[PDB]
Amino acid sequence: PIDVSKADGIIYPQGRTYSNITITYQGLFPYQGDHGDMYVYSAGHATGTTPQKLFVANYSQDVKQFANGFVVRIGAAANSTGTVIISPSTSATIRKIYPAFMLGSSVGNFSDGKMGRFFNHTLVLLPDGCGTLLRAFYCILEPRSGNHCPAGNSYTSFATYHTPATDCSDGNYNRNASLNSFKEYFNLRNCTFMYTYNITEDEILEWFGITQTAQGVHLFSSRYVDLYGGNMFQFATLPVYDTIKYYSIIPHSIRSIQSDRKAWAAFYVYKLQPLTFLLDFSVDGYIRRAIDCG
Amino acid sequence: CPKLEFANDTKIASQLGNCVEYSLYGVSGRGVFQNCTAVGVRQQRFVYDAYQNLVGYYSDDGNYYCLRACVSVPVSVIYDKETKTHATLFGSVACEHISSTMSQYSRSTRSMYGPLQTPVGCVLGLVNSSLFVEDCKLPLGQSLCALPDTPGEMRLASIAFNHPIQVDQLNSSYFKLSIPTNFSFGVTQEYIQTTIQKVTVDCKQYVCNGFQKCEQLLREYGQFCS
Amino acid sequence: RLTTLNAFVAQQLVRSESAALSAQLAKDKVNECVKAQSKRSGFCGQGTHIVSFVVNAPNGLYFMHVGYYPSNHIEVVSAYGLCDAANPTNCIAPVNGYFIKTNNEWSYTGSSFYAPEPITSLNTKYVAPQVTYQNISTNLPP
Amino acid sequence: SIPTNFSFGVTQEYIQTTIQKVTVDCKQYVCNGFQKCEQLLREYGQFCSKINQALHGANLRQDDSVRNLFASVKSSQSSPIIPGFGGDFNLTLLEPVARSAIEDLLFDKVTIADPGYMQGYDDCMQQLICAQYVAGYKVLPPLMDVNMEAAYTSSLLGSIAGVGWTAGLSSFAAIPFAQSIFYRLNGVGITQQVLSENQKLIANKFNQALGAMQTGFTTTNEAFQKVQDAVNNNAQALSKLASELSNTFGAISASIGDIIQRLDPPEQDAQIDRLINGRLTTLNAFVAQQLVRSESAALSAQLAKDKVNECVKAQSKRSGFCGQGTH
Amino acid sequence: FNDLSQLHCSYESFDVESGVYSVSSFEAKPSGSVVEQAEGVECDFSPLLSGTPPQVYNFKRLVFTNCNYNLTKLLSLFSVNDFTCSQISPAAIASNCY
Ligand SMILES: *[C@@H]1O[C@H](CO)[C@@H](O[C@@H]2O[C@H](CO)[C@@H](O[C@@H]3O[C@H](CO)[C@@H](O)[C@H](O[C@H]4O[C@H](CO)[C@@H](O)[C@H](O)[C@@H]4O)[C@@H]3O)[C@H](O)[C@H]2NC(C)=O)[C@H](O)[C@H]1NC(C)=O
Ligand SMILES: *[C@@H]1O[C@H](CO)[C@@H](O[C@@H]2O[C@H](CO)[C@@H](O)[C@H](O)[C@H]2NC(C)=O)[C@H](O)[C@H]1NC(C)=O
Ligand SMILES: *[C@@H]1O[C@H](CO)[C@@H](O)[C@H](O)[C@H]1NC(C)=O
Ligand SMILES: *[C@@H]1O[C@H](CO)[C@@H](O)[C@H](O)[C@H]1NC(C)=O
Ligand SMILES: *[C@@H]1O[C@H](CO)[C@@H](O)[C@H](O)[C@H]1NC(C)=O
Ligand SMILES: *[C@@H]1O[C@H](CO)[C@@H](O)[C@H](O)[C@H]1NC(C)=O
Ligand SMILES: *[C@@H]1O[C@H](CO)[C@@H](O)[C@H](O)[C@H]1NC(C)=O
Ligand SMILES: *[C@@H]1O[C@H](CO)[C@@H](O)[C@H](O)[C@H]1NC(C)=O
Ligand SMILES: *[C@@H]1O[C@H](CO)[C@@H](O)[C@H](O)[C@H]1NC(C)=O
Ligand SMILES: *[C@@H]1O[C@H](CO)[C@@H](O)[C@H](O)[C@H]1NC(C)=O
Repeated sequence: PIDVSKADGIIYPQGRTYSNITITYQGLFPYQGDHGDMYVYSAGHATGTTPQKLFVANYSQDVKQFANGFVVRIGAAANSTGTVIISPSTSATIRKIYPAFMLGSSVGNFSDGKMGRFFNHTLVLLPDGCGTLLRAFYCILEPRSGNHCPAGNSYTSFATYHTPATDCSDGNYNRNASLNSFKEYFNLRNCTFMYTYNITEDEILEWFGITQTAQGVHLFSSRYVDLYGGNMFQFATLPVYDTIKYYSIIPHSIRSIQSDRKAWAAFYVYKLQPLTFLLDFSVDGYIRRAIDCG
Repeated sequence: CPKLEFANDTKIASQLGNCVEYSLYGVSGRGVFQNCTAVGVRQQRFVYDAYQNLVGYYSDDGNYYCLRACVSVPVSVIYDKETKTHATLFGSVACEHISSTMSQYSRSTRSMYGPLQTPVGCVLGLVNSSLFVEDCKLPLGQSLCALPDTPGEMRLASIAFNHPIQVDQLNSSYFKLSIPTNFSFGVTQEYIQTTIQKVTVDCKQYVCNGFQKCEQLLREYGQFCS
Repeated sequence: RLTTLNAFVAQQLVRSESAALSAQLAKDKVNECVKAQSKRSGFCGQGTHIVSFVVNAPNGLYFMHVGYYPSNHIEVVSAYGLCDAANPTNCIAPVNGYFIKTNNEWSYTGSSFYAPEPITSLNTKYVAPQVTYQNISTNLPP
Repeated sequence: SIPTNFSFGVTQEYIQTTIQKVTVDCKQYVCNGFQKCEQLLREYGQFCSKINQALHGANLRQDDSVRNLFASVKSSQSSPIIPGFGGDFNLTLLEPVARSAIEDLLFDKVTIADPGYMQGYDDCMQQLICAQYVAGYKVLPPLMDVNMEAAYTSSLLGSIAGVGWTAGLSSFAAIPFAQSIFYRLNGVGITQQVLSENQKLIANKFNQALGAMQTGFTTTNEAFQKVQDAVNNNAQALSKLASELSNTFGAISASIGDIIQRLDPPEQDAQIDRLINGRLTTLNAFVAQQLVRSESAALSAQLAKDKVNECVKAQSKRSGFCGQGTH
Repeated sequence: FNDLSQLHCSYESFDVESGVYSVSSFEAKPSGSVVEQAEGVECDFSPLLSGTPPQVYNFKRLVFTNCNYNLTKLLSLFSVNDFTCSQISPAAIASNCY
């Protein structure tokens, strides 16, 4: 659970730093001691060296209100050995993962009738290159209508697969093969942009922030400056036209062969809403202590 | 921001030490920029206080600075009746300032030389004088007071202290005793205010003066005056 | 008009409370040092208060206090107690006065004026022998 | 029922005899030297004059009370300060080494905030009261020197050693302090004998109590808490004016220069009018608040004068007037 | 006129009471000004003049953040029949920074 006494994942003020002082701040926060919407990814089926049928959940049939944006804790399970989801007896080294998010306002049912088919013009963020690139866009998705394809027969869900024996080698990256993997299930039309972002790799805990405001969609990351702490600073302000109202996760698995499977981290999702906090900025300007009101 | 013909003497290093007007691309104001060790978030570039007053700024060169204001001195006056004797005082300041850097309206002439330093700051219109007054009427603060002559500048005397008659701390069994050898009657006139002038007031004659539409309009308030 | 009325009412209730408490003060001051002599230091007159007189005033009571105010204080030789050489137990102490080695011998004066006078029984009291007293033999006081 | 053992209680009391004198210009805080602001300030006008008259009269009454008390508490004749005073009584806190040691251990431990009485402008040129136009008002320097209140307390220290043997302010009788203490103990109902064989014992108990009140300068003293309360009351009073510049009372901003920078004259007239109405009401409340503080301080000054006359310049017989128990 | 002018105006009298009175203090003149901050490239306005202005229920926004502007190149070539500005002065809109 999130703790404000421990000062976990509180977004910084947008442009107004302080020093060594406390101040009230009305803004977008989560509550105290929230359970959240923690999920976790896993690898698909495999026998020996065989990339088999996938192994995912029913997230695509599920949807939640976008509300006031939210945050994601990334890397809370790394640095240690933990259980394997597809093989519960087996436990492997936990490697952190970075999930892909699709968001919009108009949702329908899939071709098999299951609810979740987003309509018209929607935004997808997708990390690629074994966690290096951050390709994001706000364009027109289209489901594929073939076998095991979202508009076609024998279809349950969709996922972006990860081939680690090829993708996670030194360099390489297969020209963002997870975007191809999504493109193995979908395609893209009437596209406003295809935005490219870089990041480094680590085994240190981190956060990510999403919100919507009338000027645009604010994207917050602490990887830019506060690697060793963690509190949310803007790097991106996406030029959106309207205000979104639905979010969902694109499911994602790994084409990891069974002989060399790897455990993965459980990322946490916490909604945000307007509340009021008190902030205790130290001399450094870093957030090390805050306190709730509600 | 619009297109701007950028000036060479608009860098912070270009105008160090003299308080000027910052226009940081929509963040405007005036004050004095001083060299400071780096405090707070570098990337925010703007820091305020609990009273939401901007305190410091990370300049683009890589040097951090602080600011308070274009502070100048408070100004006060002393004046004596029946001897047209006036003087000006500036609080807690070095005698830096002459008639140059002004605002509001003009000043008053004087017939001298200009300044004099005092513990409360600077004074125009006085001069040193080694006399000591216990019963000053117009004390200029701390321990200084101006005595007009019994007509030009006044006498900047210090406030005298009524140091009492010190007595000798004899330690033997004998004692040095103070004793009055003359006396007087003092007629101290005191007064205590006991009861103020008892007053009443009508509602309607006071508020309304006997006008009929007013008379219906009064009752909506009504009971307040009751 | 009613806001001015409310402010006037508030001000006059403040003035009335002040008037009541100050009237209690004036009643007290005409009680202590007027109908008697309040020995407390400077309640109604500086120094020691001696007498007072009371007159009216169109919104209060006006007081005149005649008080003692001394001057030309000099320094003299004084002590606490005298105890006999044969009888060190029997000692005397002044009552509202002082034993003064006069510049005419020990003598008595009051505590308010340089008024030397020959010491007798009436202005002193028999007291216990404390240490740091004076112990005369050539002319014992009565 | 009789007492058989005893001690000395160092009761700590404080009287806020005089609030800090504050002087503010209406024109600077309300207006900050803006021309159209000064033009609009004309109609309300005499509100400034009433505020200035009220604050000046309150300050004058405070100074008159100060003058009356200090002339009143002025011993007409006293004694200087020497080491070895008290002799046996270790009274090192009492002795002024240009101020008193106990005054230092009080004032320094008081959470104070940067006077800047000569180098305040230089303090702003160095790196609370450096705020002067930011504070918007002038702190009035105190009516005496700090050296002069030290001299007042010095005269008092000389006075109390001698006044407490004879009724009446006519003369002065500055007997060595130990005999004075002994006679004062004889007054409250203690025989001279137990004084005569236990001078060192009562001296040690006195010294221990003085050390305990000396070393007790912490939260355990309610007088320490109350003097900090008075300091914080002054702080809150000044911060009321300080933080109210941020208040727009409904205006789009607080920076009056930005107000005239962005907005046309006919509407900024109404905006500035709202600002100055809020400001003048706050100053009216401030004036009334220090008026209440001033009359409170005047009555407190009178009470302190009575206490220093009665249970300080004498050994009062009032049941616990200023000594918890007997004095 | 002088200090005595406001002193006399503060009491409604030609004959005043003597005394140390606080007077409205003055201000030292500004020493200059500094305009220092990093400025980016101009945000172009050609897409406004490019293509049909859309329907009133389909009006097309143009966001401008961290850019520059020269208003001289556009308003003289607009055949404006109505120029109003709510909550702000219509002339000095090009002046201030936002
Ligand atoms: C997970 O694995 C990572 C390695 O990927 C491992 O990271 C290490 O963490 C420690 C602990 O923070 C780091 O030590 C730091 O060293 C720097 C100087 O280089 C200090 O400034 C750091 O102090 C920070 O933290 C304090 C609170 O602990 C703050 O109060 C202070 O202001 C500083 O912000 C700290 O001492 C170490 O450098 C890294 N190593 C690497 C290679 O990154 C981490 O410990 C593992 N475990 C967990 C639970 O994450
Ligand atoms: C930040 O604020 C704290 C809190 O007041 C300051 O720490 C105090 O410093 C004083 C000065 O010696 C000490 O007496 C207090 O005990 C300290 N309190 C605490 C809680 O640390 C600190 O100095 C301030 N730092 C800066 C850079 O302003
Ligand atoms: C949203 O998507 C639906 C899907 O059919 C479409 O009918 C509708 O026109 C879209 N809305 C907009 C504003 O394009
Ligand atoms: C995509 O853009 C083209 C060209 O502007 C347009 O003709 C077409 O209708 C668009 N398609 C959708 C689904 O908006
Ligand atoms: C400010 O002071 C620091 C500390 O000495 C110094 O390193 C720095 O160069 C100074 N600033 C400038 C602009 O010289
Ligand atoms: C006045 O003169 C005396 C001696 O000449 C000197 O000690 C004192 O500092 C002077 N004071 C001022 C204000 O010049
Ligand atoms: C006391 O002083 C007054 C006036 O100063 C004088 O007339 C009177 O003679 C003096 N008396 C004594 C005893 O000195
Ligand atoms: C002389 O005075 C001392 C001091 O009080 C005393 O102790 C002693 O008893 C006195 N001598 C006589 C004979 O009274
Ligand atoms: C009186 O009490 C105190 C503390 O209770 C103790 O230190 C002291 O010795 C006692 N004195 C006697 C004479 O019993
Ligand atoms: C008196 O008290 C002071 C204060 O701490 C101390 O330094 C000194 O040693 C004490 N002297 C005696 C004789 O008790």
